[PDB]
Amino acid sequence: PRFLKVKNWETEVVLTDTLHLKSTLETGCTEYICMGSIMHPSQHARRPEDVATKDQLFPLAKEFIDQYYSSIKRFGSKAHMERLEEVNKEIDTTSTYQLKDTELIYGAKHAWRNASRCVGRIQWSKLQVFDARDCTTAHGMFNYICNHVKYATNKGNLRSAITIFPQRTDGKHDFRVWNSQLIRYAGYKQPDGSTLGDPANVQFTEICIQQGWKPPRGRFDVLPLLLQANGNDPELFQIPPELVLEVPIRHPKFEWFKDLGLKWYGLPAVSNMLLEIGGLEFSACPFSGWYMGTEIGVRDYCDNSRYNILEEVAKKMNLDMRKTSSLWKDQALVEINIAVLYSFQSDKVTIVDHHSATESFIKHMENEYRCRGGCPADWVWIVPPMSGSITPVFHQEMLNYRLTPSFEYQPDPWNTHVWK
Amino acid sequence: RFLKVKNWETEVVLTDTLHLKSTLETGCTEYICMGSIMHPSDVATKDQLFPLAKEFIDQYYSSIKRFGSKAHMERLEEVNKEIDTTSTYQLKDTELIYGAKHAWRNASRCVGRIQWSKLQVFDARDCTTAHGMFNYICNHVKYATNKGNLRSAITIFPQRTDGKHDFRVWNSQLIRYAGYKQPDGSTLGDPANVQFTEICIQQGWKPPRGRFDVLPLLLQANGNDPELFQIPPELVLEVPIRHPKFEWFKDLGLKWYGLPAVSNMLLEIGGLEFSACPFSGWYMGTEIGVRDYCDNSRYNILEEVAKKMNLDMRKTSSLWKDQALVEINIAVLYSFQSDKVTIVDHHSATESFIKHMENEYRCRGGCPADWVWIVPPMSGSITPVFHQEMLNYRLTPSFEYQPDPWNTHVWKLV
Ligand code: HEM
Ligand code: HEM
Ligand SMILES: C[C@H](O)[C@H](O)[C@H]1CNc2nc(N)[nH]c(=O)c2N1
Ligand SMILES: C[C@H](O)[C@H](O)[C@H]1CNc2nc(N)[nH]c(=O)c2N1
Ligand SMILES: Cc1cc(N)nc(CCCN2CC(F)(F)C2)c1
Ligand SMILES: Cc1cc(N)nc(CCCN2CC(F)(F)C2)c1
Ligand SMILES: [Zn+2]
Repeated sequence: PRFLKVKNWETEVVLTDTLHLKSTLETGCTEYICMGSIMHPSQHARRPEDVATKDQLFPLAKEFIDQYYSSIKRFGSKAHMERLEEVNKEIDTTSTYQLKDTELIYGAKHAWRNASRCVGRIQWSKLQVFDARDCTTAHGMFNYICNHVKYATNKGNLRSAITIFPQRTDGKHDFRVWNSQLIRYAGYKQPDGSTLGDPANVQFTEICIQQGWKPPRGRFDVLPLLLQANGNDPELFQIPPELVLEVPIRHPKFEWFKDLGLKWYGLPAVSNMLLEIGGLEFSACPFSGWYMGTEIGVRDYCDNSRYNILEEVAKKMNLDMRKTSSLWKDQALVEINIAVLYSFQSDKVTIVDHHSATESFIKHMENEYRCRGGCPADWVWIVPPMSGSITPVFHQEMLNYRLTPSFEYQPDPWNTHVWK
Repeated sequence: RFLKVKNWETEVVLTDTLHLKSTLETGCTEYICMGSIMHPSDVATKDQLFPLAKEFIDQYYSSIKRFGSKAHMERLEEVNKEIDTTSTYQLKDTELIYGAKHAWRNASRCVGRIQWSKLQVFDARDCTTAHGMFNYICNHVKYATNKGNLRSAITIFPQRTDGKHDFRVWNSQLIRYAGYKQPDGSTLGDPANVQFTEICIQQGWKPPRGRFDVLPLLLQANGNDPELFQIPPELVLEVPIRHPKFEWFKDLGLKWYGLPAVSNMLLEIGGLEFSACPFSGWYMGTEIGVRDYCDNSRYNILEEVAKKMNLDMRKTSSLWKDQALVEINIAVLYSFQSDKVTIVDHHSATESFIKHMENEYRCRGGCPADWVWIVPPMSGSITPVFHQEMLNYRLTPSFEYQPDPWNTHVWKLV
């Protein structure tokens, strides 16, 4: 029916969802099977694999233009009807259409607003949008990305931003950032078989080396940018180091911590996702905000197939590592996340702890149910990866559904690119 | 059809075919996922019972490699007679044991299922009064407790008939601590149990008004008014909580009971409904250490522990809550191990569950699992289940929720 309730089991607040009635595409679940913990549950996309026919693209365009003109209290106005007819002609004569600046901004902000996996969405309407649709080469992509990084970093007072490159046309002329984030550290396969640096990035690191990058072969080597424009072969660029803000990790109590020689970068900037607005696909759309401390201290530092530094911290702390039941992993994990937050705050680099972020999200949910009739949210991703049940989102029921505009996953370009 | 599930830490990929056997709803639709809803969303007629019974008997005779046998066909014949004549039927003892074990094996929210086939089943279907239920439950507690070497067990009371004669254990668990709200708004004891404590006091219980009063059993036989019984205190094994490094921890006066024993769920086997079926295992430490002690609506001792730890409790970003939570959970595990009372830490348990899950995919074609419940309430991503994709679906026999009995019971006396 016309409503589904969600309950918080701590406060007994009940919210009533009607926004899900506007959901467009499949979650992957059914009556009989829930796919809520599948990373990529569904391949349901809104238009086929490349350049659609008119009957495929125009309905999606009309739906978005309708939604945008409703959003600004028109619908049916002179400009709405003209825009429809203008999109109609543009598709007739080019097989696609071009978004207005206002529509582009509306679409980007609503993709963030609709991102059910993102705990940071209370900030969704404060997003700086850089229109990079006039770009034609990898050199121009590099210039746009450098300006984004400089604006977003803002000497540590971080600012959310997205830079949007030309949309897909036929699928052979894609713009792509091959990096998964604008700033990541290299990972190196070692002679014995261990890994130096960040193990997630071993393959991408090897592509960069195989493209002519000379690796300094350290533990915190900022990877080059690997940029593809208009379907051509990708090109390597070194981000100027003065644009890459980094934080040395120290601990407020353990003076030995800084001798671990750890650091991390300040700017999280996802660059491998696809932005979908009214049937248009922006395959290069790097966006950035600021970290929740656990993203560094829990996942980046302590995943087994990542930096895996729990061993060292625990040793220096003189914990019993004979058996799991001493909870030495849990104890070192806390100290590391204390140190990360203390270090970012000491250097006045924007960062949020998982207690503050999750409390912000409960408040965001309440705002969204009050003004919008709902808020799509993926509990599996929203609950932080440590200390789950002492955060308020753990006890919050959530409904997950897919709204458009949206951010989507896309295949890695090196599986699909035909080299020249 | 097949569905694949991937582990993103190990890259292992498993193939689920067992989901084709599912039947009831998950609650999700093709366009909305309700995977984090706690409870998504009167007795069966003859026509409804026939196919439910058949499916169960079919699955039982398949499990014992007797499908299609003369004994299979005769059991089906016999079951349909009973349904036809009496509007219900009676499980054989073998079927009851198999059903009980498979409800556990099918419990998608339970991380402890590697143990599912070692379950001691106590058949209590001959019971007729609350005194009889008390006797059965006492024997269950004593067998399961086993002087600290805990053994999984379940006791199964008579099935529902017309819904007007249900057997129920009114307690949510066999052993729990009372909670008392004070006139000044504070709480003594376990805040989760305030409501049920009130019900007991009203039924005539004389409460000690301490921090760790074991609640009485409130037992309902054959739809009559429930009756109060005190579990003999020497059957309730308890563990005083101390910490291996903080000698002051013992001065918090904390203790917990050793036997976790859920008593408010419904066991469904072949369409038959067993509304009183208390079952018990042994604890994962975080059930006590994270939830029982550190939930805000529970004993809520993060404050005192962090205070005695001298933590900076002004800013959240000092992570004092996280730091104190770990120490409480260290204390819980150390205390049980010292007293040789069975317990498992969340690292050992999630590792065992991954091995169980993989074995289940191999021999059975899958393993329904609820990630939201399987991932422990602390240190999620440093356990192996966090990175394990899982499929959730409902197989029968199963354990289900049922309404609380004080909401539906119509009283008889005065
Ligand atoms: C401003 C501060 C922000 C914070 C604190 C934040 C927080 C987070 C966190 C913790 C995650 C989980 C990431 C992971 O565990 O891998 C996430 C995911 C995500 N965020 Fe945000 N975010 C912020 C800004 C943004 C912005 C500006 C956008 C887009 C314009 C965005 C879009 C997304 C998307 C699409 C995901 C899902 C990514 C995926 O599925 O891999 N976020 N966010
Ligand atoms: C033998 C040791 C066992 C361990 C270590 C164990 C562990 C757990 C844990 C940690 C949970 C989640 C509870 C929570 O966090 O609230 C759970 C749930 C559950 N367990 Fe097990 N369990 C064990 C035995 C059993 C047995 C013997 C049965 C039934 C015969 C059973 C059936 C269930 C069910 C039905 C649930 C879900 C309850 C609900 O949804 O409220 N478990 N178990
Ligand atoms: C709202 C949310 O579904 C709820 O808090 C769940 C989350 N996961 C859980 N997981 C376990 N093991 N036990 C619980 O009580 C809960 N509670
Ligand atoms: C299998 C599981 O869904 C997967 O590991 C998810 C779980 N939850 C997550 N949550 C966040 N925030 N980020 C992640 O990468 C993941 N990984
Ligand atoms: C914009 C943004 C802000 C933030 N604080 N965090 C993220 C996520 C960082 C990268 N995530 C790993 C993944 F690939 F899953 C996405 C993105
Ligand atoms: C048999 C069993 C063993 C164990 N170690 N733990 C439990 C769970 C205790 C209570 N659980 C909360 C709930 F209501 F969901 C059920 C049950
Ligand atoms: Zn679902």
